[PDB]
Amino acid sequence: QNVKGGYWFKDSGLALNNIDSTLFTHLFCAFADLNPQLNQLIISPENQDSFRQFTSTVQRKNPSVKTFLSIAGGRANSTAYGIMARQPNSRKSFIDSSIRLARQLGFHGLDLDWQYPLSAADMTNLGTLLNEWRTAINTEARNSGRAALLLTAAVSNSPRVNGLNYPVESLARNLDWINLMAYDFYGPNWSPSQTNSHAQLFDPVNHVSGSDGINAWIQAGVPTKKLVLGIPFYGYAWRLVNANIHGLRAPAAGKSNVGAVDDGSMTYNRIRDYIVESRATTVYNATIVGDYCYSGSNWISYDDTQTVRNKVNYVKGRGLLGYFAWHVAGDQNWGLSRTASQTWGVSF
Repeated sequence: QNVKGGYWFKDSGLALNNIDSTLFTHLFCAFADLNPQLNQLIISPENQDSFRQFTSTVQRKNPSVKTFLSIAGGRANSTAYGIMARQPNSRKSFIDSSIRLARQLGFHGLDLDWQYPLSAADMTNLGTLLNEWRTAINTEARNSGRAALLLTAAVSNSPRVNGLNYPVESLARNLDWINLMAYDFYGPNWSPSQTNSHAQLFDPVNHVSGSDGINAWIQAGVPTKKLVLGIPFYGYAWRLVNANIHGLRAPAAGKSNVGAVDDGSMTYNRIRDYIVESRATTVYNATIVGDYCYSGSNWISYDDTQTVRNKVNYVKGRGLLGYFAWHVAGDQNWGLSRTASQTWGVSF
């Protein structure tokens, strides 16, 4: 089966019951947390009510949709995961609790979003963790007579992150697939001084792109059929230094106040509304395969219809397993989700 994936989190402002699960094959419920005292996977009090109903609810609209419980994510404490992965006993309690929790709540899979291991030792220990996790998943399948839980991971665009190499052999051998985070290449909180496409499929300038990421993962020895390309339903707004200079790599002064206070981020839906209200000029850049818009001193990078269509055709043509969206609530009336699904077409 090909993957048409979508991530959801409670604080996204889309009600669980309003996720259009007909546009996806796999939905990822984000995020379960690590209890550092127990070294067990848990669900926070705030997430409890929705996470327990996640699978049954989304399956009402589409009984064939499969669900993942996603783990950790961008706001998690990476040191807690490093500690957990350090020892056989803490790995075992994490592994066992994750499998129990997935089964208890009806999830068909577990998705590790550790962002990111902090040292080479942590990367090595991640490799060991996945070895043991796979064995335990296979054993539970055998013992219960049930189909094995799926195991995936959301990973950096390239297999080298923060100067550290992923345990690529372990990822390739143990995971059903990897979710490539082909976005956040640039953003006001890490690259404030110039505009850039945060998810560009191509990059002739610096080779920071989704295609270059795919290529790096392939060169590292992960098979093409285990790659799923991430697509963002959001973007970032920069403040331009000079409103007249508004292409890629235009001088900037950090986040624009049209975006979120903390990081300048905006959902695709919010960007679409902004384009209408400000009469912003929009650009599809065919070289990079990405969109941006500008109005006055405000400049926003995002993926619109043509970019989503072209990305999906590109990865389909290349023999990747599929795509996923971060995150479903960011879409405008399921526009990009439908574009992606229908562009892919038949999902097997």
